[PDB]
Amino acid sequence: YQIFDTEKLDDEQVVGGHLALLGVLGFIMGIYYISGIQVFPWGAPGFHDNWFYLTIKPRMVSLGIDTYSTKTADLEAAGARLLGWAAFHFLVGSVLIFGGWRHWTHNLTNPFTGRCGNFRDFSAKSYKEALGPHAVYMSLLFLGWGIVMWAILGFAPIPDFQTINSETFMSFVFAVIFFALGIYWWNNPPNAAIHLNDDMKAAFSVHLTAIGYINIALGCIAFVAFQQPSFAPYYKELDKLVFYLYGEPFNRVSFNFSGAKEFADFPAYAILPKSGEAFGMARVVTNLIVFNHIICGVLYVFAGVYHGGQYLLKIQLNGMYNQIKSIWITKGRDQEVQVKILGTVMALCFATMLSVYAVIVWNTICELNIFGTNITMSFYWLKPLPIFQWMFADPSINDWVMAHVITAGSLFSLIALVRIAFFAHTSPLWDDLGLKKNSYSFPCLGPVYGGTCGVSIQDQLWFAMLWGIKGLSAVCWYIDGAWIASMMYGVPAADAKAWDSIAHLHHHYTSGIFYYFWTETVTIFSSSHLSTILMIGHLVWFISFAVWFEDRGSRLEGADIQTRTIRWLGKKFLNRDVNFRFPVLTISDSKLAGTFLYFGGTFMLVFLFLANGFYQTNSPLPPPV
Amino acid sequence: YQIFDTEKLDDEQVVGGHLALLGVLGFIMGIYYISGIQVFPWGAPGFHDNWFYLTIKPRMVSLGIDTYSTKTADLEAAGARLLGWAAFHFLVGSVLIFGGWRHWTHNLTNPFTGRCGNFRDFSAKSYKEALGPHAVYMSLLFLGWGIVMWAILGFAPIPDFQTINSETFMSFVFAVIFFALGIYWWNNPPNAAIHLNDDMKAAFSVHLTAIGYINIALGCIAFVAFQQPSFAPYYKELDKLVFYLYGEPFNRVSFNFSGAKEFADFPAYAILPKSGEAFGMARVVTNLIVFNHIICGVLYVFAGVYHGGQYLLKIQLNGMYNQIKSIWITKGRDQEVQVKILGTVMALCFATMLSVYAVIVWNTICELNIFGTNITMSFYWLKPLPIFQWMFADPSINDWVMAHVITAGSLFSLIALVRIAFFAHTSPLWDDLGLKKNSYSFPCLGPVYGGTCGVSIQDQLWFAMLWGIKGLSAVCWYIDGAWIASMMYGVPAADAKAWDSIAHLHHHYTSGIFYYFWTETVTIFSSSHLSTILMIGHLVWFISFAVWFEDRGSRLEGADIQTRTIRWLGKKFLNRDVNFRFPVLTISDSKLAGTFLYFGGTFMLVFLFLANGFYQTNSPLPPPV
Amino acid sequence: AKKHYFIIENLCVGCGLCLDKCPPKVNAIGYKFYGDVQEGGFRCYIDQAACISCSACFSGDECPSGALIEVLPDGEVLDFSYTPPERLDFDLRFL
Ligand code: G2O
Ligand code: G2O
Ligand SMILES: [Ca+2]
Ligand SMILES: [Ca+2]
Repeated sequence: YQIFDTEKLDDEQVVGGHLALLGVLGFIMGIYYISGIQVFPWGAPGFHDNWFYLTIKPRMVSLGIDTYSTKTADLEAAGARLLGWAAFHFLVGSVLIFGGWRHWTHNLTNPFTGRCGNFRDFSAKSYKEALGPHAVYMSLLFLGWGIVMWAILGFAPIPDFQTINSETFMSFVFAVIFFALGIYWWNNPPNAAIHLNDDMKAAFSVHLTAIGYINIALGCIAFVAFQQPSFAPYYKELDKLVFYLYGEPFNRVSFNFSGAKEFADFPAYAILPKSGEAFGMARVVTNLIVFNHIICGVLYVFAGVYHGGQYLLKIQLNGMYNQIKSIWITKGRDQEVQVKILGTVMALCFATMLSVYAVIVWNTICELNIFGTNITMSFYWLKPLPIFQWMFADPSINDWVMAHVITAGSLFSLIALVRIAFFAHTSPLWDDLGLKKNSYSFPCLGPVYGGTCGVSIQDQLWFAMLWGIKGLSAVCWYIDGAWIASMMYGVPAADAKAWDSIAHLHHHYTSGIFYYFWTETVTIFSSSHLSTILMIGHLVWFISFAVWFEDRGSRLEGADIQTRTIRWLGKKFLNRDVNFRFPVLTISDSKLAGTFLYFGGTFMLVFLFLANGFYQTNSPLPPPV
Repeated sequence: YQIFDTEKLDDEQVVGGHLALLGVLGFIMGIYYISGIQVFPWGAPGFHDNWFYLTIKPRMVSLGIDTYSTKTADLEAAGARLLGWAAFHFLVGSVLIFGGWRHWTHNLTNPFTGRCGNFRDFSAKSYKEALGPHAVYMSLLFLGWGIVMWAILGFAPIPDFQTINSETFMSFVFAVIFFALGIYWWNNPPNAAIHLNDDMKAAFSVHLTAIGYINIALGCIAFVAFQQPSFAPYYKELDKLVFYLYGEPFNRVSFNFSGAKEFADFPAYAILPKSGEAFGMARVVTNLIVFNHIICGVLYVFAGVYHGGQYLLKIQLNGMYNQIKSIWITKGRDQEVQVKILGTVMALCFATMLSVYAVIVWNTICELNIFGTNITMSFYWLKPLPIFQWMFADPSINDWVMAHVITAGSLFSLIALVRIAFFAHTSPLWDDLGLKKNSYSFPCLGPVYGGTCGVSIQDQLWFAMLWGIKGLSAVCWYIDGAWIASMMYGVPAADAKAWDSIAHLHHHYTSGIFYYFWTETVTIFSSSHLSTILMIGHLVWFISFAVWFEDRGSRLEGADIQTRTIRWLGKKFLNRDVNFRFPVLTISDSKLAGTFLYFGGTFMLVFLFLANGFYQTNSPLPPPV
Repeated sequence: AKKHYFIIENLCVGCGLCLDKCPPKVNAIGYKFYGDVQEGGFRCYIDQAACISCSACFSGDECPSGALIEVLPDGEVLDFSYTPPERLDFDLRFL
């Protein structure tokens, strides 16, 4: 898994790999396009809805390619347009992959004319001289998109910020500024000088971490934008549609096949039609799009910091770490700012989550009337300040806890990230003794001083991912309407059904944090497809414990004993058929494999919370008196 | 936690501690007795039902102390008898604790006469000479119990094995044989000679492991016995009673307190009466009693083996391990039987659980019709052999998987136990290299050879407990009627609603393995008391990960950084108020603490499965056609 | 050959990374316990009658305590295969 490491590639192979990946992306987008076909223009009843196309259908309908109708002409035209666009994507992707071949093997030669080409001039020597012309290159992409819309899809550029004609107008406005910004940087490159020397690890890490925040920004922008009246024709026109998915509860069949089955439906094993407006499909698609960019955005951030540490450690081993003028290094090359900076962030993280966790248990205590308490004794009055109540619809206590859980969750993960940034080579305790860090992946140093597990910077990356689950999962509850304000809600035990009315919620949330699991899984158990995902997700997750506990030496015991059984068992039952000697993962591989099973297993199940319906009512739930 | 270690105590202190513990047991039993009072003989409306007395109520009713009635005379007499017995218990416990004082401090002197007493003669020198007179001592306990019943409680000894008079008859029969066996061992002591030298660790470990299997035996005996027609007057007379517990759903009160509350019940915040025959109370108490002895029995077994290893390691360090003629040592002092013995047990464990797990997934696949399969393709025909169908009521596939899961679960834990027994000092791999084990608690040896975690015998004990959870939990499902045969059942997805029809189950189980959680928690969420236990159990459990992952060195990082923040924060916010320097558990303490949170957290929740009702119907559930 | 390697006793912590690189035909590196291995009681050592001067033990740059030295053939003592140039530092503030 280090075959494509950065210190082994030169500059051209990056361009070739990027071009090849763009071609692959074009292929898969075309695949999606023909996966979204309904009728096959020649007429061949096509495919049923799947989650891959339903995610992009609003964008197509906005562009006048697909449509929301079931007629003769409409589906015939939509299928033809989709086939044309898929073929165009296939062609451009093939060309791009061929260009990837051309740039990967140092062979920039024209096929028609016997010409050659030097990657140096054709220009730029360093990356700051390359920032410039790229902005000119992007100005062409914006210019082309405005041309493609206007010439092919109609939609003349008009500055009306309620219809899509504004998008065409904006692409021309942006091409003006990116071009104008492009020339100036071509004549005046900017200067963070250290990113040019080890430019394929340092500059890469900064970009990856910067892209991470960008993805989170578009994650939040989409959630707000898609719920506007302007976006209504493309998103909650989904509600008054009927969807046929794969894995739907099908037309059941008895053992008489005779066999009085189902509703009156001619196909046997037919897929039942599922209404998309009792099913909250308009919000389900919005949640799916938003969550994808949020979790991917966070992961890019962790990776960008981790690779910065790999570079940061390297310049401390040869000697250049002492040797930087970039202020991005001198602000932390002191070992007394690091403690102050890490101290002030680990205390703020202490002050914040203790505050919300005190509120959450106190609300939970007040419902169940533990220790003789009423719900009137809870924090049912802690609304956000009136200057902050514009960012919320129906401001209440549920918003107050959310705005702070995100802070508490974020700073909890920042502790690991800072400890990657600063203590890559030495820590105050490791320099307190006489000790090193030399490999950024060494698992431990032994049982000395009570234990030295997980001090390397790769391990610190694992804990940031593990601590980031709480922050990421809090988003899934909030966007699905889960009342994170108390840990039980709608429970018919003592007072959970009272929150409604003493707080004037004016909505109705699904449940509490625990009661979230009992509800929602009413629909998960109804679908066989969703049911298998539930079983697989839980199976993958707990296997993490096999490699995350302090047991690697114990597993090295049995592998030796095993090897001798399959060795003594090919001895007197069957004849000589055995030479295999069992391998056990090392501690470094154990944590790498463990973190993927833990992180992968939990989020394959989060998909079920989002892709099973919305189910948030608007009934104030009258008192349980 | 080694203040009372065995190598620091002499022989008398054991007797003193045992006497003191017996006195404490008498005190707590009296406490239970007066916890089970209803009316207080002078008349003072007493206590409500709690799980501690409801566990012992059938035994009292069998002995004619308590009763199943609500009248004037009955409760008055029962309260008086319970008070008398509690006072008697208090008196005897005080006497026993005083005798514990007398034996703990080497002070066997008569208070009346100025006499002394030698622990040597008053006799026995070694423990085999002590086995003898103990059997004579126990013959007196059996003799006394027959006297106590006959003289006080009536119940003349009569050999009728359908009423309790047989118990009185048996205690006299046993006193004959234990006395007769006592004399012979007084004249002919038996001989496993090694248990006399280091007699307070070796002999203790054998007894503890032997008691473990005894507890499991009475665990299974009680489950069968309590469901007989002879035991009917004391166990399923519980069904046609009405119970008032603590933590019951109480008489709710509105905010008008006015306040139209509830049913017509004069107390406000009154405890609602709960019928004990819709609630499966007759089986709930039986399950509670049985499971307590099973899990305690298993734990004694693990401890008995673990302490045998502590002794076994010690005799290999000084040199006596080479020096035993007890056959219980020579049968494994070879290093070629150990591999064969461990090989043949790790292969049988391989052959068994792979068989059941293949059956369980195949049944689960067949319901949901994954890969185009029917339930007719499942193992709905694999009943136990007709010579084995007497031990089951309604033999079916659910019994076949249970009888093998227990074997698969048991042998899975035996691997750790054997590796405690044999590889305490050296393992084939550790002798393959040049290496030692010297402390039975050392956590690791460092990252050499890829990692050496959890090889000591204390760590092997932790894995036996962790692997034993699967075997122990399988009992909870089975005795609660959970259909462990397939992992989904009663689910309205494809074919899980059938099952009974195609198999002629003649009963109706609650659910499948996964669907076990969604059901059952209908009643857990109804009670506020059970709800708090649910939240606490899950909070304790996941904290195990903080100390079970390879992170001890990482936690040693922050403790140093923390110490400097509470150090730099008492600097310029408040004045000098800080000298505290954060301690982090060592790896050995981390695993000890981690295993208790994991094991303790999971079984506080298993209590909810048992103590929430039975809910097993007898309706064959007609086909879902 | 020349340039022996000589693990330092008092600085070793027993991580064992030095022991990994030595070729299996050459078991020149070993362990010594003399006590409980949690407060630093399993320090390793090098056997000089089996070592063949691979430099895998020194050139790998793995020792975190500076316990491997690699004394030079004539008289010189190393501690790590290259050391940064020991500058000296202050604080700045652009006004
Ligand atoms: C279902 C989960 C698990 C197993 C399956 C298992 C199997 C196993 N384990 Mg394990 N294990 C844990 C989970 C599992 N450990 C956890 C969660 C912990 C942390 C507490 C843990 C810890 C230890 C320690 C410390 C040790 C071991 C061992 C040891 C071996 C013992 C050999 C044996 O019993 O033979 C019997 C082994 C079998 C019968 C295995 C057959 C199964 C069938 C194919 C089921 C399929 C499995 C799976 C569904 C398919 C994989 C698909 C996936 C990739 C999508 C044996 C291979 C030991 C050894 O490695 O050597 C002895 C050892 O020392 N463990
Ligand atoms: C709810 C569970 C957890 C915490 C609460 C917590 C707290 C904590 N952890 Mg943790 N942790 C895990 C769970 C928890 N880790 C898990 C499951 C893993 C395995 C993946 C794990 C792993 C690491 C590693 C590897 C490191 C740490 C640390 C570190 C410290 C960071 C300092 C900080 O962020 O200040 C902020 C700390 C707080 C705001 C703590 C305040 C809470 C309030 C009082 C809530 C009450 C807590 C509880 C309910 C009461 C106890 C009752 C119980 C006994 C019945 C900080 C004390 C690090 C350090 O030790 O030093 C930096 C470190 O290196 N972890
Ligand atoms: Ca949902
Ligand atoms: Ca139950």
